[PDB]
Amino acid sequence: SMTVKLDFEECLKDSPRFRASIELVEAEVSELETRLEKLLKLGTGLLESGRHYLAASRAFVVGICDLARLGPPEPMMAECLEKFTVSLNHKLDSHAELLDATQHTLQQQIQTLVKEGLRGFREARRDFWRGAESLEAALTHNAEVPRRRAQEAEEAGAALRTARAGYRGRALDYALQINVIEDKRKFDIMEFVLRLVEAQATHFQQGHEELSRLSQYRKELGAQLHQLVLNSAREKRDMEQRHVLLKQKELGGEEPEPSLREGPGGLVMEGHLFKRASNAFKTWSRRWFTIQSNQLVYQKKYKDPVTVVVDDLRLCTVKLCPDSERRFCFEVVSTSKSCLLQADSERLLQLWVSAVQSSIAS
Amino acid sequence: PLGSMTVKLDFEECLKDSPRFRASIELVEAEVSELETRLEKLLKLGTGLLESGRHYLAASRAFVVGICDLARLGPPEPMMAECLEKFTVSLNHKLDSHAELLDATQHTLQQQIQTLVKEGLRGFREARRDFWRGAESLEAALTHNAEVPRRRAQEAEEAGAALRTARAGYRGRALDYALQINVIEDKRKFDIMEFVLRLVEAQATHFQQGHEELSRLSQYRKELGAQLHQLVLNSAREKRDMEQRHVLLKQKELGGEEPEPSLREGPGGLVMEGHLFKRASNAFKTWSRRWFTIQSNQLVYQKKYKDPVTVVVDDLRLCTVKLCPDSERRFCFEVVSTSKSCLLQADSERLLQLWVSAVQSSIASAFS
Repeated sequence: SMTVKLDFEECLKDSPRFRASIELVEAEVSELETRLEKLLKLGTGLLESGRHYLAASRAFVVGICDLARLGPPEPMMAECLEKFTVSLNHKLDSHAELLDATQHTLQQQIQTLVKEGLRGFREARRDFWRGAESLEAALTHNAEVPRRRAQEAEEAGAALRTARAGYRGRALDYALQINVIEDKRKFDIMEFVLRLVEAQATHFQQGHEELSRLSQYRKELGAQLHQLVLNSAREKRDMEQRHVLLKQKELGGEEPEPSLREGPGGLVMEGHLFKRASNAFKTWSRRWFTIQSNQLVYQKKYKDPVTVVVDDLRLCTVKLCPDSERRFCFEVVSTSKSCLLQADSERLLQLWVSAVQSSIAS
Repeated sequence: PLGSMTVKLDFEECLKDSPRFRASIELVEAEVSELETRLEKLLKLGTGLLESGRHYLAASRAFVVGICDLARLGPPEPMMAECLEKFTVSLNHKLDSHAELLDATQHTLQQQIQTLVKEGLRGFREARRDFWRGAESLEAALTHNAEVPRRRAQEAEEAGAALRTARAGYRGRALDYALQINVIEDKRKFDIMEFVLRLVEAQATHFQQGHEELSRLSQYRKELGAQLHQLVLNSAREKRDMEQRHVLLKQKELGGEEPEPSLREGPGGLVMEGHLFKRASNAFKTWSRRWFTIQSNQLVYQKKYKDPVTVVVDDLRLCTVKLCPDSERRFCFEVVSTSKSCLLQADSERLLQLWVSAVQSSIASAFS
């Protein structure tokens, strides 16, 4: 609305316009301080959330390596993490440098401006208003002194003289400080924004050149992956076809037939049998039995401690049970102990019994 | 090809329905379940990344809004406006490209990782259920078989045939399962690699978009950097000129003199202006200092720069001026017109004599 008029002419004149000019400058510096401090506040916001973001990204790339760590070592997957994961980390480190550079201009341009950069202004402002107060006292005093008996008048004029000389110096100093911060405001803001831009450019250039050096590896991997996905789909089709022929022609539902094998340490055979418990419930249950080293043992699951049902199989005999309720029953009879077993078929029965018959041979 | 979740699966052990076969199925299930866990942990890490990223972009946008805020202050300058215009758009651009980057990152999390853990594992989970349903049916067919009575040759017939179909089903389902275990072994490697490839592509777009825009800005940056270093030199040169001047003003000039009212400007001839004390004119008793102007055939005064001018002498042709070396205050003089009278007081002897002959000269002049 108004033009500031703060040249030595208007200063020495001490006009209402000079006064209004000082008030205007004081208004626009006060908003300068408020708007620099808020930008520092927003600068803290940007930096604190930037660092959190980069920490999360860092933790994300680690998650990726943890994921791929599963399964066997696969050279192609490992070369892929080796190149890309160092590459994703590099962008995060370069981003961190960007936030550092951002912090640095905030301190170097903006923060010093509201602090040390405005000190001369605040001082001269202070000394000027101090001078305006004492001049306004000297003018009225020199005015209200009657003549009718006066030498305090003589001393009022000399006092007015020193208040004018003083006020004039302070108005000039203050005007000079105002011109200086006018220029400093301009260059410090423009250099501030130019440094933010130059730090973006360093960041985008480092990133873009590292990604560009991978351009070749990236296309070759894409070509590879797409071909592998196709080979896999074909291989899955083959398997599924084989499985159909297997189930329609070759599998069937015959009970497995444990083979009598000559192990190291005697005849070995393993296979499922039903067995009767020795407690009073006499519950029949299915177990995995093993004939090995002249012992008959069973387990429920793999790596279970064996229960030894027969101590020494060369102290026993084997018989059918024509006097039990369920089919395919047989008994292994030791000295004091006895054990009841059952096979799933007549075939399985005979196979097991001559297997035990044989493991009785010494 | 190579085995790995398939390395342990043994078709002979499956046909024997052996405990080692059962164990090898349980180990694959532990591996897939750990695969699910790590996939799930990755999604959650992705959420943390995305939510953090968005909050960071938002804080950044507000930082850029703050920069403009700051720069709109003060007397406007086209160099500053050009500066703020090019750069705030360019900084905002980087945030948009970055927002695009977070979008893409989320898109590949969804299509590769989240789709793997939900739908990608569906075949595995269905074949697993069918395999264990097969196991249970076998198991019931075996006990049922084992329990059929001595001379029930008919029920023996039926239990046997139910067992046979239960066994073949069991083996069929183990194969379907084996199949799905291979499939999942392949998805695992291809989908994670494709995922990481796509994060990289998304980075390259972002970095290429940011880099290109900033290079187009490159001569302007180097030119602005030049102009800026220039302005800071000028400003040092001018500041030295002003200190030189002020040292001259303090030294060369005043003994402490009041400003002498100044003559200036051509609005209706020349103008004269300066401070005077004025008694307010009805026995009020108030010596009030105001800024008087002789202007356009009038003597006028103001308190403030803004203040509408209040007229003291409507027409200088119709007024008189007279010294008052007889009054109670030093350096007084009076201005009378048809309607107004005004007692006026200067600050010194010399100003008194400046303002009165000034008025007389204004009076004589305006008859021209």
